[PDB]
Amino acid sequence: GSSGSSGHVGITKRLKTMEVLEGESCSFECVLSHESASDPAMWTVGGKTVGSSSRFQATRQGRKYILVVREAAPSDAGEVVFSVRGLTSKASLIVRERSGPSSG
Repeated sequence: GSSGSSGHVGITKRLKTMEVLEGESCSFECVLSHESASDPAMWTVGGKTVGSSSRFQATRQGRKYILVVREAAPSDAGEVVFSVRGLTSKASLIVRERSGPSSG
């Protein structure tokens, strides 16, 4: 019949602000209108490339992505970005120095 598609794809769930305590683990969430399989996804936290790494394990679930961050530091805190097949997002990361008499 008729092959082809006009509908486009975009980010329906733009990143969000994530606040954590210096020395914690934060997992950002990002969903794309489509599975965006054609082209791979990238993860840039603070302003560097992490993608696949021991510390940063950017997992993938169907049409969703979960970037896990280990050993969260105050420096990294700044502005997160997520690019994919061209698209791009932005967010803010907060890291408050540890507190409390307790130890860990």
